[PDB]
Amino acid sequence: PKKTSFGSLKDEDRIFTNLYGRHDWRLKGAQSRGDWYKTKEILLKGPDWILGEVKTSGLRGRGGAGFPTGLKWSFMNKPSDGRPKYLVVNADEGEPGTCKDREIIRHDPHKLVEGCLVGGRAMGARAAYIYIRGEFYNEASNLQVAIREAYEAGLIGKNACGSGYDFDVFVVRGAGAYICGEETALIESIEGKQGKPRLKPPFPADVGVFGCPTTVANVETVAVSPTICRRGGAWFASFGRERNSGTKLFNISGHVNHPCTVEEEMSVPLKELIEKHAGGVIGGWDNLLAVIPGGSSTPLIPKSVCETVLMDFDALVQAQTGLGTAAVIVMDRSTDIVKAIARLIEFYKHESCGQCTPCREGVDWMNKVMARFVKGDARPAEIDSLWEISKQIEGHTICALGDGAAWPVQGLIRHFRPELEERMQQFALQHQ
Amino acid sequence: GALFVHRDTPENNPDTPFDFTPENYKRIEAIVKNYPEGHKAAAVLPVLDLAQRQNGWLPISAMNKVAEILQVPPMRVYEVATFYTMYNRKPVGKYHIQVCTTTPCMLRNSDSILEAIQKKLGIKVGETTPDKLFTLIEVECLGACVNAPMVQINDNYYEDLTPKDIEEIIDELKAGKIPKPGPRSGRFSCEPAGGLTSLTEPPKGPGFGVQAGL
Amino acid sequence: SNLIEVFVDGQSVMVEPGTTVLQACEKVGMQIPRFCYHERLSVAGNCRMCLVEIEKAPKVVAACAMPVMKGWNILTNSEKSKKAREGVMEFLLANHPLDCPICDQGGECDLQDQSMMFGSDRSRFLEGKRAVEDKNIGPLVKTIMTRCIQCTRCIRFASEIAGVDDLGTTGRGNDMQVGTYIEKMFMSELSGNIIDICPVGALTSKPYAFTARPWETRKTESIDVMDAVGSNIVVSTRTGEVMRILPRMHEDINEEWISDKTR
Amino acid sequence: EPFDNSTYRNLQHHEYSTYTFLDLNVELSKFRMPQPSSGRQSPRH
Amino acid sequence: SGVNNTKKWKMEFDTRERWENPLMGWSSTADPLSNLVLTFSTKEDAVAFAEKNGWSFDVEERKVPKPKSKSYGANFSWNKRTRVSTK
Ligand SMILES: Cc1cc2nc3c(=O)[nH]c(=O)nc-3n(C[C@H](O)[C@H](O)[C@H](O)COP(=O)(O)O)c2cc1C
Ligand code: SF4
Ligand code: SF4
Ligand code: SF4
Ligand code: FES
Ligand code: FES
Ligand SMILES: [K+]
Repeated sequence: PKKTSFGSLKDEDRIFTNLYGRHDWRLKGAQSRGDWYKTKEILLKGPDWILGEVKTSGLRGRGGAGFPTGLKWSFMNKPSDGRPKYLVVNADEGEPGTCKDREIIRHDPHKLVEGCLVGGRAMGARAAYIYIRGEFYNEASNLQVAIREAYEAGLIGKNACGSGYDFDVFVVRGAGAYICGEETALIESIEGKQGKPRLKPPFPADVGVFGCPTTVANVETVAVSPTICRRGGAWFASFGRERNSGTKLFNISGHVNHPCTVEEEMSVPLKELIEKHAGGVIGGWDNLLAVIPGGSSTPLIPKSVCETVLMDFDALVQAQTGLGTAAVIVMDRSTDIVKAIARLIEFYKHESCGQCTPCREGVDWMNKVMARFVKGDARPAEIDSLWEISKQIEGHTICALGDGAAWPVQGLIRHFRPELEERMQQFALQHQ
Repeated sequence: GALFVHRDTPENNPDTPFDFTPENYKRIEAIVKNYPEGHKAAAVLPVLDLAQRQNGWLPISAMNKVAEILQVPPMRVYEVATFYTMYNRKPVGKYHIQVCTTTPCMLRNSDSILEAIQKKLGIKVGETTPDKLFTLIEVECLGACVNAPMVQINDNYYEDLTPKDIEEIIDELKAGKIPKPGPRSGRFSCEPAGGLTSLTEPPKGPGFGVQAGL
Repeated sequence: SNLIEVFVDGQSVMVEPGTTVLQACEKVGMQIPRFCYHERLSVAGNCRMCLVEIEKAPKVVAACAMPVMKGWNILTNSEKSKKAREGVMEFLLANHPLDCPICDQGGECDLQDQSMMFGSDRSRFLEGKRAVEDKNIGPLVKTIMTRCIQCTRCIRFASEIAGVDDLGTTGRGNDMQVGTYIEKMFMSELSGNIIDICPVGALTSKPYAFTARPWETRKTESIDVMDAVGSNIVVSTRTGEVMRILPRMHEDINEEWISDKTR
Repeated sequence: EPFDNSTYRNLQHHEYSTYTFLDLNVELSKFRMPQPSSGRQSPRH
Repeated sequence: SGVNNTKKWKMEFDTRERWENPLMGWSSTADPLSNLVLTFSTKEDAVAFAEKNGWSFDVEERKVPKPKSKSYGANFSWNKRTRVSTK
């Protein structure tokens, strides 16, 4: 009646039938894989039917927030006040360990552009603003030529799939930043302004791009949308756990035998994923020291908890971390966790928005103290202060990256505090 | 560098010769018409990128000139030029040697690759070759973390590198030869190193479990 | 009618919809600490000091850019609010140079008073402070840029009240130098007003240049005669001489700005 | 025609010129819709 | 920016001659009622002191900031020319 375990998602049920780039990513191959089927009725059925299956699917946020897509998109179902409604797609891929979007932009672009069209119909939006990271050049052009093919087929824009709706698609290439991944910075960066995220609520559903009703969405979040409506929300709700339904690409990287990404059912025991696709962490399972479940922002977790913990938003939560973006990063025994964290939070300093006080002063301060810990010149007292200033960073920032950089520091402290302490005594001994 | 107070210099003077090609101008107008009127300043970022393509680096005259084509105050262009990453405010080599050392990317010994480039070029991190072809500067996560430590050569992605794999790639660029942008192994884009564990059989064709007329 | 009933520290106040949280507590006398929100200027929320504790809420809110609605009690003196006030202010004072013995703003020093009210009594910083090169933007405004902290006040004033779009921010991260990038010269009829909107002693009156210090000078109120608008000014005098001319507040006459000609 | 899960036929990204992004962006400009008007020319107006 | 010093009425006397002492440059004066200010809760109570002590008084009025309307949403408008150029 219900799935006791999870995993081994049916290959027919794998939404991204070209995620490995082993099929024609042009228009002809895409529709040969099920893409662009009966979009007419999908567009004709209106926002009510499209959002209904989104509610039925219960698609959780695939961009690193986990917010239910249903009511997020339902904010657009509202009569127009004159300001044209827009839909933007976040393709920044800023998070270290994120690779899921990068492959599927070029490998199955037409599925993505059809995802915007279905999403925009429910959204009542006018134009699509896919904000691709500037470093992602070749894939961005790959997606844009796909849009040209769709335009020549009369699938988007004027009379989208012969349904009367008019939906334009624009691929805006960024100029390189983690911060642009944040939804308000993406709006700010699209507007030509500095890539600095704006404050909280005025809402994007009300005040978005150019002061118009918009809503950001992760590429995978809108990529699954066509496959959602064609097969109903009942497809996606069948897999996954309780309100952790569905599948997701899993970026397995780090000290593993076969570093790769793979679409698979979500809420799967973490040991199964790293052992099946990655062939286990190099040097065996016991060689595993810690796992960053999804994205750098989510705190790392030691192997003592990595034995079972299912890969879903809730299960990571009692695991004192988050699912984030399902970017599995695996450190081995030989890995220096203190060095790895310092490298991780040094990245946050470089990719700091700079606007708000905490994430700018604190994260750079986090660099200085954590660098001292890696060398070991620090003193044992400073361990807890780093925890305190981490809490000062948390929840006091306009941007969520501040909390995205405080969590790794807290996770490192809570799970490997003796490691720094002995490393700290080592410095105090040889230096005398 | 890490400098953000531009000083007028003989090459980077406000009268530095810069323009846009007739081919370029029709590209900017395409960028402008792509965006709604009343907010055409939103096209500053693509246009600034386009200037970078035309004349390599971005002199202060180039940043000033694109400001006038966008009817935007010149400093507002200055802010976005010095806040993002690939906007080269100073001259760079013909090939920008980009490398990622973020934790998910450095776990597979990105230092060995970075060191191998440094010794082969005789160029330390930050500077360019004496002949002005290569500039090795370190960058954060570029997005391909699932692959082995990769390098972004000017504008194309090379993945699954190795302290040996960059060596013949670099001297290819030295002796007027481009390699194939992609992983330097059997893996094509992101497949498992041991083989293929997903998308085994042919995918389902158009039409599978559609409920009623949809 | 339209008035929305909200509470501050338990006491209920009557506020017009769209009122920000900071304004609501001002109606009862509670002045939330601020460094970015200026009444005459726009709102930016860059200050991160106006963080206040909302009743039965998990997240501290920015009192400046937040429209208050009904059924909210602004717990100004809550422990959560004071911790947030303590946290961000320690961040503010982390990279402030040890200058205010010589910094002219010492005596007003919006950092000093707020530190003496909402802030710790010791520093746990154990690293090296950042130093920022000075930029010249006037023979009438001094710029020790290493002191100021992420203005958005100089920037908005130039871009809204003076129209001169030359001041800005350059970069990201801890440095993100704030200034003019290229060597430009910030002159406008209202350029001198950046001096008295600077909470930190970076943008300081160059003609002043440590002539005197706040406590010793006597402030008398008069009207400027240089123009015909008749701006209300404060003639700060000591020992029988005039060192500074400050803009008073009169709303309809001159708001709180005076021309550089008058200053 | 035959299903061959051993080819990365996505290879057109290799022969991609630097200008290509904007080059084919110029050409579909015909396949667009009139952008909405803010009324005023610029926010500075 | 704080407004604690503008919540109490104050009575002060007019300024008189301030000549420099011959020996060393000073600020010598000869008006005892020079550095004498007095705080008062309300205006009518302040003035009641003036007639009671028979001083020819001059009264101003309590200038208070007029109530402004601030909206962060205005910083990004669709048509209104209040869109902030940079934050
Ligand atoms: C610093 C930062 C970076 C982010 N980067 C990304 C990103 O690269 N991709 C993404 O899909 N979401 C990213 N997000 C999450 C966004 O806030 C937002 O949730 C996302 O664009 C859309 O999520 P949704 O598809 O669930 O609506 C980032 C958030 C923050 C705070
Ligand atoms: S917390 Fe950091 S990244 Fe977020 S808005 Fe503030 S300065 Fe920018
Ligand atoms: S701004 Fe000037 S007076 Fe204030 S603390 Fe800093 S150095 Fe001292
Ligand atoms: S001078 Fe004042 S307003 Fe300007 S950046 Fe420094 S602290 Fe901010
Ligand atoms: S980890 Fe090397 S690119 Fe992000
Ligand atoms: S007062 Fe500075 S953030 Fe609201
Ligand atoms: K000042």
